[PDB]
Amino acid sequence: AAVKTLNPKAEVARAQAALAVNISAARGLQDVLRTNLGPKGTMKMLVSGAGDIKLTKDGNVLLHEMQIQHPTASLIAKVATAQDDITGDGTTSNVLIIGELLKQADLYISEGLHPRIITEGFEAAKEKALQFLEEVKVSREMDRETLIDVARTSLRTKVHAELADVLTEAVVDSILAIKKQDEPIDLFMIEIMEMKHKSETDTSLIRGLVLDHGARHPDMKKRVEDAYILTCNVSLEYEKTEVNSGFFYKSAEEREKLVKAERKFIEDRVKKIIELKRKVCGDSDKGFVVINQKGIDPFSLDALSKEGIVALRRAKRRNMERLTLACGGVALNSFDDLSPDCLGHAGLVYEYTLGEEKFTFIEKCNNPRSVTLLIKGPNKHTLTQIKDAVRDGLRAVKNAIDDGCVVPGAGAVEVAMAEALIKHKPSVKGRAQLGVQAFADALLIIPKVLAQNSGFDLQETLVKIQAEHSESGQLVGVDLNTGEPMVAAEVGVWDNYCVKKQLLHSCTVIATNILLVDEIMRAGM
Amino acid sequence: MAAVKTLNPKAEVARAQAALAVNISAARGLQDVLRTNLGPKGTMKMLVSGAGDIKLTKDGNVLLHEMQIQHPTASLIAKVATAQDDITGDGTTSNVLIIGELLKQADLYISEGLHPRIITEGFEAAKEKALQFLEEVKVSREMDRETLIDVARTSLRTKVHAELADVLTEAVVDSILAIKKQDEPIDLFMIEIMEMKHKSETDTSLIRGLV
Amino acid sequence: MMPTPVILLKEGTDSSQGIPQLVSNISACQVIAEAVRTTLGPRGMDKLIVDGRGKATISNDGATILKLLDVVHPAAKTLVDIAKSQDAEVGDGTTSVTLLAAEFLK
Amino acid sequence: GHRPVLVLSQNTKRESGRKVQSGNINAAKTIADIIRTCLGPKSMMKMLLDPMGGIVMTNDGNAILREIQVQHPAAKSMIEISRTQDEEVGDGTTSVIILAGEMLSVAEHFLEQQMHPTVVISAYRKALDDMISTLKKISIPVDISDSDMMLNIINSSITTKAISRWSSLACNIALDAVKMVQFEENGRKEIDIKKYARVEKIPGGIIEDSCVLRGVMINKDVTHPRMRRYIKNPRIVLLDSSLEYKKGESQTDIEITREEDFTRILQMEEEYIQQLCEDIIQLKPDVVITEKGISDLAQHYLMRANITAIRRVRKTDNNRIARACGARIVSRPEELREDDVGTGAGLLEIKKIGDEYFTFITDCKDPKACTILLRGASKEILSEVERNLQDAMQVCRNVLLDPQLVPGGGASEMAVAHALTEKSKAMTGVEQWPYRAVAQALEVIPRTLIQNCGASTIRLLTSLRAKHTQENCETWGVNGETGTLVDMKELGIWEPLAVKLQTYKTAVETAVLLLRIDDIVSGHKK
Amino acid sequence: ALHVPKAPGFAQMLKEGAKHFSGLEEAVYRNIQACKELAQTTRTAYGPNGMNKMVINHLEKLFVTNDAATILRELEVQHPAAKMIVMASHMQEQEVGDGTNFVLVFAGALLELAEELLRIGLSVSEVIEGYEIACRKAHEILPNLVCCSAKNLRDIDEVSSLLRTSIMSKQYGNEVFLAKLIAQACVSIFPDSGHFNVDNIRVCKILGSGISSSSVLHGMVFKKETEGDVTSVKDAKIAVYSCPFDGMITETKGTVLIKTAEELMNFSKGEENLMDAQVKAIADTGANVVVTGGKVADMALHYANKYNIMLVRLNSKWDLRRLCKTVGATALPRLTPPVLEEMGHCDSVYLSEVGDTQVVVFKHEKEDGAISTIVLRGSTDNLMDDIERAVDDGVNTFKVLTRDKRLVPGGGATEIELAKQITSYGETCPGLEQYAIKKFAEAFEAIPRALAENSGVKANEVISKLYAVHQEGNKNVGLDIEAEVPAVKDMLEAGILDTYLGKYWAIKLATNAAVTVLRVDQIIMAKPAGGPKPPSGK
Amino acid sequence: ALHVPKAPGFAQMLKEGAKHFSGLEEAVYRNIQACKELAQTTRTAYGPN
Ligand SMILES: Nc1ncnc2c1ncn2[C@@H]1O[C@H](COP(=O)(O)OP(=O)(O)O)[C@@H](O)[C@H]1O
Ligand SMILES: Nc1ncnc2c1ncn2[C@@H]1O[C@H](COP(=O)(O)OP(=O)(O)O)[C@@H](O)[C@H]1O
Ligand SMILES: Nc1ncnc2c1ncn2[C@@H]1O[C@H](COP(=O)(O)OP(=O)(O)O)[C@@H](O)[C@H]1O
Ligand SMILES: [Mg+2]
Ligand SMILES: [Mg+2]
Ligand SMILES: [Mg+2]
Ligand SMILES: [Mg+2]
Ligand SMILES: [Mg+2]
Repeated sequence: AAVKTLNPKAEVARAQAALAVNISAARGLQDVLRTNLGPKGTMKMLVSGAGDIKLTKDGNVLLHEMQIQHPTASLIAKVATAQDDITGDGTTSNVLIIGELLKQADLYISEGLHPRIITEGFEAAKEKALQFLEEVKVSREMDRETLIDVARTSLRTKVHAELADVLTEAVVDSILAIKKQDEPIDLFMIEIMEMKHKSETDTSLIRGLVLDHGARHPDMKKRVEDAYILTCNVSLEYEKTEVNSGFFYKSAEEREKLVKAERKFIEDRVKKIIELKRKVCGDSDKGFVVINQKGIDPFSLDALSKEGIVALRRAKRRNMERLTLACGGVALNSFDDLSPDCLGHAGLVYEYTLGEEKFTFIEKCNNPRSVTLLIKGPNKHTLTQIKDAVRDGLRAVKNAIDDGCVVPGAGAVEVAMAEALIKHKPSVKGRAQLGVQAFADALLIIPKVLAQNSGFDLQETLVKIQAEHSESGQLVGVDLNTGEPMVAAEVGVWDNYCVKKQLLHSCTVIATNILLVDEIMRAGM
Repeated sequence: MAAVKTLNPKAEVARAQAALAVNISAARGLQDVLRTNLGPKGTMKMLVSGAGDIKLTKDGNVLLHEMQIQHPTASLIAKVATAQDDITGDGTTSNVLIIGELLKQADLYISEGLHPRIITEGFEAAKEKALQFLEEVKVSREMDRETLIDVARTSLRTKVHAELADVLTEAVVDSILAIKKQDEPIDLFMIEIMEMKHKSETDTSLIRGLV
Repeated sequence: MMPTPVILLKEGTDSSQGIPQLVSNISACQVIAEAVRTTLGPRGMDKLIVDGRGKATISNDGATILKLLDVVHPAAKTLVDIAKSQDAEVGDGTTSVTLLAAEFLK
Repeated sequence: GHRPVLVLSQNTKRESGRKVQSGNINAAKTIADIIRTCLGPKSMMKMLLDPMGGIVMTNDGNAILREIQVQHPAAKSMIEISRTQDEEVGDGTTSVIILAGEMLSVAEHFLEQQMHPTVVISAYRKALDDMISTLKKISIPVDISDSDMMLNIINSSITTKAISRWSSLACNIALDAVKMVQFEENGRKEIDIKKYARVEKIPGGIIEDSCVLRGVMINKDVTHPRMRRYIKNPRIVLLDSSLEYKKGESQTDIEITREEDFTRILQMEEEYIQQLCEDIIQLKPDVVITEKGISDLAQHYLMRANITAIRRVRKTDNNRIARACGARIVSRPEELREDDVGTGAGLLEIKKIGDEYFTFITDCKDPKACTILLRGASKEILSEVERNLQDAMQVCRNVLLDPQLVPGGGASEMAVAHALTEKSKAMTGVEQWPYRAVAQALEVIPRTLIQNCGASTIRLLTSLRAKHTQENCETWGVNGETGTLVDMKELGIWEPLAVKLQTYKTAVETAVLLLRIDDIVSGHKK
Repeated sequence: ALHVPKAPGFAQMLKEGAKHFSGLEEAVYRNIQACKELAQTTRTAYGPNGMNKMVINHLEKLFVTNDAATILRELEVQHPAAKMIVMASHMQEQEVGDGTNFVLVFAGALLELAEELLRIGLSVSEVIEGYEIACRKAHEILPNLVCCSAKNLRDIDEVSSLLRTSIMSKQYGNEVFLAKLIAQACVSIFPDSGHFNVDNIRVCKILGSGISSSSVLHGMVFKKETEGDVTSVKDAKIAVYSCPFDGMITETKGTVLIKTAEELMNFSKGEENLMDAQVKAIADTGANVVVTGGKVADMALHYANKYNIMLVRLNSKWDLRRLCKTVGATALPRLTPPVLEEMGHCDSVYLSEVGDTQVVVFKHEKEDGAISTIVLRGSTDNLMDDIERAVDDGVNTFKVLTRDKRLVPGGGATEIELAKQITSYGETCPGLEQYAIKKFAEAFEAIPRALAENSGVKANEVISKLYAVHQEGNKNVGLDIEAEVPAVKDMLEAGILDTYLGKYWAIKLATNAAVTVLRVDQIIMAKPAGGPKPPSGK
Repeated sequence: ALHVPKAPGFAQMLKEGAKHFSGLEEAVYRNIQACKELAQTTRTAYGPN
């Protein structure tokens, strides 16, 4: 080998060896990730080096948590990572389609066919499939029912059915709460907080915020009914001079005077807060809650607690925006000009204690544009799994809202695209018809894997579904209970249009790029 | 993990689809090696032993024996090819190619969840039908000198180049016709093959006697 | 016993269960008591214990002798603990508690 | 005792003679053979494993060459010339290596024939001069005002890459970026795509969504949530100095002996921040971008005037913004003027892509800097697309600087080879043989194109040479796809004259340099 | 023909140290076996006749106890399925405080019966569905089995009788005395407001006199000694300070600038006079006990001794807050004298020695206050730790009783009744899930079987008698540990009772853990790393 | 993504110490080079000189 001739300690795989290595890696990934597809898939349990336990079903999480050191596996992992980052779904389908595309290409490549013709056929088939996907999508006004159906089709695949049913309501309600008219949805306005005391079905939606910290002074009220919210980012603790001043005195009395006078700067701001609290509410019915992004020294805590003010310190940076949107106040970086107009309102604030941790609830807001989901469960891995599931559901609902089109699921669109590609195949000149056929067969993997995971056999279920679609023309998928063809649109099995488009584009691009690779080199040492 | 590994900790086990993958990979590797041998246009391989001996060859059996392989399925295929060479004397590369292609085609359907037993049943039925067709298609002809020369050509032209095969055809046909007795089995032990290292490769010939 | 590909407890964990464990515990308690048997009564004898550094301690008190004995047997340390308890609460009888406990177990 | 005595230090190896020349030429040949198959529109791709753990799926010759480690110094020289060709013109990296390998291959024949290398070098230099003359002769002019011709040139430059599937979009992006970057101040023409044509790769989406913005995009977000995220016609002020209260350069110590001095010092810190912010506000801007931190009090004072602020920005991004919106970076806000205020940006929008916030200053009128937003399958695909876009932009700038074009697909190689062969017939000395040898060695480009196309090399090369022996056949090459001879006047494959000249010069001078070498010495430490 | 190579694909791509288990036999059966092994390991400690276990952790710290949660915590469990079951047990401990051994035993029995169900042919999904249905049926049935209510939480006798059963399993020899102690301690706490705090009960372990000498104190005990001359106060007027008992200093930088001889000669005298004035001002409020969380200055201590002020220093801020709650004072940030509302009062504060340990006692006389302390005697540190664990269990039982005042019969009666009812329900359920429902019902037998095995009698005879008595109608009849032969008796009359919340949460958590273990089909274990713990645990 | 595995098939089944050269560049050109080197070593002793 030439590369070995220059660098003796270099590993090279040339031409057919390179193709075999790539196809083997893709096939191994495909056989591992086959069982993830569908709600009837099998949970995978993942133990890290430190012994942490991870139960999950996501394709991306699984790929990240497998102990693999393969280049093609790394490329597919990057593709799935991009898929998850943008759309949040389809990673398992991504890996399955990439592997099946590579296998179908190899079927014809082993017969002496050059991969370039296969890639050209793949390009033509991808264009035709994209046209068909544009043709087949269903434009619907996204009411609550359709969003609930989409969230179910995601969560049921990602989590237990009953927990999925709870998470559907939670996710859809949160999304509808934070969404404004014709304005892009900011998912940062939904806080996903984890508590580890109750059961997994106790996860719910709070129309407000939950903070993982509470008041640091024991005398502060644990529960205030009607509260004014003061969201601020002003330090209330002692701060050094930037110029390294230090003090000089000649007697104990002078030292006492300097000690008393050195707190005046902080005391002025505490006095401003206290004066505003006195002005806004002169009775004990109303309450005052101070949430500060900066720390508060014990002296200011005592001064505030003497005035019946609940003060939370060291809040999260994003919590400033979340409180501003939910409570309705104004986040202040200084107290130079503070007015009652900048105060938010909360209909109930209380502190909940859980072991060593301490939590604060802010609910009963007027019209909260930012809400929080309280993930509850008995185990850490349960919380992680629920967090991944709710992330997937939020992404799916946001994608469905973004474009008013939704695509029927259960593999119906895959079968329809396969038949359309087969019909279009004669229109393709040259030997690219083989590539088009390979692309169609690769697209047919989703119903195959769904039927295989559901317990039925691939051939009979696939031919039944294909015959039904051909004779009727409807979009018929896979019934995971009976195995018979079924109209996914009528039963509520929906899939994101953007997810399908990204799947087609990314899978075709990565498969074409891998097919044309004829040499793997490691000569950087 | 496996029961055998539990009983014998330092044991190697391949179960379920792993065994099929291993066997099919070995068969496909052997087939890929031996593709370039079939036909008179097949490439010629040179094999160097440990002591440094040079051996140019194109036979399937010779290549299999002098090829550095330590695989079980390869061992089974080598044994089958050895028996094929021992009895009939020809058709060793075709044996490996057909075995590998059979296994690959079977895998093509097994990967869709099909049990291998169905594929084996289909293989047996197809073998019966193919044997019937072979019985139908064979050409029963009185073996004169021309037919024997044609068969010797069809073998040696694949084994060696053109002129050498032309010489060897006459040599082997004349030798067989000389030793053959009517309505008696041919005793190939009566053709002593002697090696001399003093002339060109086309100087080999048949002597109506003994050396 | 079977290899159990993934073992339950940490490798090297040592366990003992049943009557033999209790009998071994009793024997260890007897061994501990034997170290302070002779230091009881007007005709008692002193004990000399040398630490790692080389300093020697000559004592007749049972609690001191037991403390100087770096006992690591979990059942035997109970006698040392009760000797310390008797020394703390009362101050005399540190040998008697160990002798009585060992004799009860025997 | 009595350790051995010797002249040179230990581990000081030395080789000399014909062995050294043979080794050098073999190393060059092997380097050429490493990337021989990565030439032409039908070139296969390669996968390079970065020792850091990354993967480089690339077709660019220089990208492949610079990712490998070699021990033979001749291979190091080959890598260096590949890098030189990449930096000088942008493309042609995998052609110059092949040309140099072929030239050394045909020189080895004469070095084995009792010919001193100096004669070969003289013949090579004469051949290079005549190659340059012939290339300048068969060139054709191009009017840069024609958009279609420029797009065709860029396409012909990118047909050999992985971006040829989206060639129209890639050509439009490259041409727009190069034209937008073009600038001239104080009577000095300048096309600086390295600093002002920024390529930003964001994985995901589809490659058809990639475009070139009339502005600058950065991975930034507003410091405070209440700050505006959408402004129609912003007035931009750029700063490269902190809006905080920092210590002075000279050592300074305060001595507090009075009660009210501590609070007075803190109040003066606040007042200094307020004065700085008021100096900013006096120009009435809409957004403020700083390369250094902005204090929270400064954020509040700016927000009081309804001003958006981006906290920390790299120097290069700030320079790009200044070019795009016509601003001027200033350090002391008390000296801020109306001229430094950046007007010209037509929209500032801070939208969310995936899970990250990105700031857009697009919709500028007459911007001198741009960002090329690339969206694709994954990081490696985007990296390859960026490499192809870099090649396209380099070719576009080469054409804009030099509007001369020469036929591609080996037509130029065959024409120059035929011209050199015709000229050599007048030569009578011993120098003619290496002259003709390098002349026909120049034919390695069409041979490599034919080999990669899969067609038969010998008969196609013979027919192409016979065609080039005719009179008006200087533009006859080979199809990289169909493997047939075709006139390039009708195929449309043309490459910049500067690229071809640089490739030929680099190949010939590399051959000269490697032929000037004998008596390799190694082992001495620094 | 000598070696079996790794199959192409995932097997070859796996890392050097990783492990991949997939399928029924390779993963699910192994997980079930590990969980059953852990359950059997902890099994022998169940019930009043449970046997203590000596556990030595990695730091050679010795634990002897029959508490399942403590044993699991001190055991270096490595099988991740057993880790999940242990985490379920720990969650049960945190949520309720008792029933961890019940959780472990139920999970083990459920997984064993799940394994046999898988062997006979049932799929994993059917087993999971049947277990969930049976768990729902059990939760529906459970409220009907409530026999009696707490009906009073301010009575010493009734609370002691209620808590007696919870602390019979631990320290079976002497549970009446401990029940009385914990009842008194919990009744001093739990004021008119229904809220009850577990942390308001403090446990002090002073070695020397045997656990029979323990007592409950309506106050706080600190294992230290006073820093001043005064060692006893009869009308304590404690003034609690969080700042160090010294003249406060500037936080920026202190530098005594001296420019004349007069300032140098008068600085120390002025500082002394200021300290004396501050101490006298503090003492003039009537305060006679001063508690500080910081260091005590020598001059401040001298002037406190001059004015007869008792000094106690509490380094821990938790103890300072607890003392503030106990007395009723507010931790003053500065050294200013306390106004009358924020000055705590205690009926008696004195320095005393218990055994050989010097303690400071903040003692009340009324049977009230925010915090009550249980001083524990004994002859061994391990014995006092076990008694502390028993007290913790009793306190959690009282807290549960405050949360819900419903009880179920103990001694295995509830488990037998639940098993009978669930079996009857499953006998009327057509479909494949009847096997899973029946197995879930049978899994309840592990509790009375464990009780019988630990008590030394034949489990089968006990279970047969329990079925006979429950079938004839008696629902409150359970195992009788006070017999040498298999015998049963009514548990309601005998007073053995269990909290409804404990059984409810234990059943729910055990079922959830078993189902979660069953749901796992593939395991991918990374190469173990022998790191010195993650930084999160510190 | 730091190690190139051996291709499935004959590449993996090859013995530990064996070598396999196939194709034009790996076999024919190398053999021609070796023969050229041998001829080069013997060349200088040809003829009376
Ligand atoms: N209830 C259902 N019945 C039939 N098919 C379903 C049902 N739910 C989901 N599917 C199909 O199964 C697939 C689920 O794949 P999933 O596990 O979500 O992979 P990914 O997470 O990579 O998208 C979807 O493509 C959908 O078409
Ligand atoms: N469609 C085509 N048909 C024939 N030759 C082509 C075609 N496109 C490009 N070429 C030739 O291929 C060469 C470009 O190959 P490329 O991979 O870019 O190598 P380099 O990076 O060294 O330029 C040019 O010299 C051009 O003449
Ligand atoms: N006097 C008794 N007679 C019979 N059984 C009892 C008696 N006291 C308690 N039990 C039983 O012992 C069980 C308590 O076991 P225990 O060791 O406390 O485990 P856990 O701590 O996990 O609850 C209860 O289920 C109860 O039925
Ligand atoms: Mg999904
Ligand atoms: Mg033959
Ligand atoms: Mg004595
Ligand atoms: Mg190029
Ligand atoms: Mg208990």
